[PDB]
Amino acid sequence: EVETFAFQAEIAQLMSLIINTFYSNKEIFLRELISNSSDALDKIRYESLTDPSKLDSGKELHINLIPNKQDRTLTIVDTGIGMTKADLINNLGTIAKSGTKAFMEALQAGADISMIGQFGVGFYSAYLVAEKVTVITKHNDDEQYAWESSAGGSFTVRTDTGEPMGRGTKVILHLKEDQTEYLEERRIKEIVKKHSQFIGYPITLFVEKER
Ligand SMILES: CCc1c(O)cc(O)c(C(=O)c2ccc(OCCN3CCOCC3)c(OC)c2)c1CC(=O)N(CCOC)CCOC
Repeated sequence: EVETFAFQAEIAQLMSLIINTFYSNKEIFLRELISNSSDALDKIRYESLTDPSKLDSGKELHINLIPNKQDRTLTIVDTGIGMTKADLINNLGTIAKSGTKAFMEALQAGADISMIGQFGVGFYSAYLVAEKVTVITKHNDDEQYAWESSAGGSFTVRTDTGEPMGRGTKVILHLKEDQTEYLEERRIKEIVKKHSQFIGYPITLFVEKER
């Protein structure tokens, strides 16, 4: 019931670089995940133009940011197009991406890690701040799946039994011990304002009552 997959070698190499390189500007992970959510929302909106029943799984197009200081998790959920199981396996770890090698070669030539999203691999910037990432996703054409990886060269995929999501993708960042600033309301607001000011979907930052 839990399938384990190896990352393609260049993706494993990229994840190691992101994990081991000294780089203080870690807040760009949030811009990259919000960007991915925006792209997925653009896609379901586009498909709904010619087939409105594709919104039968939910008409609201939005992005929610949910910090949990108890679990030490930051969750990003969107109601975009979501991913099939094949989407997860093909595009979240087993296949090359010409952008993966291009990015590592650009880094070799002096580029900055913050350029990662130009190479189509911005998701992996999550590993700047997370020791483990869980991705829960639901596409209209498939069931709900959970992808998960703590790097180390492998990821798992399983059918997900948790709260049904309707449609979309939820990224759960299990934060590293020294990266808990990204659970603070003021810090998240600062990052969204700086980097995601023009995203064309409502971004709601959930709050927590103190301890
Ligand atoms: C976990 C990262 C993430 C996220 O944080 C929030 C999200 O909502 C989703 C999505 O569900 C999503 C679904 C479809 C998308 O676009 C389909 C068409 N395009 C055409 C060009 O070529 C690619 C597909 C898409 O665009 C960003 C995102 C994802 C997944 C994701 O970003 N992926 C890109 C690769 O990451 C390394 C995986 C996409 O597999 C389909």
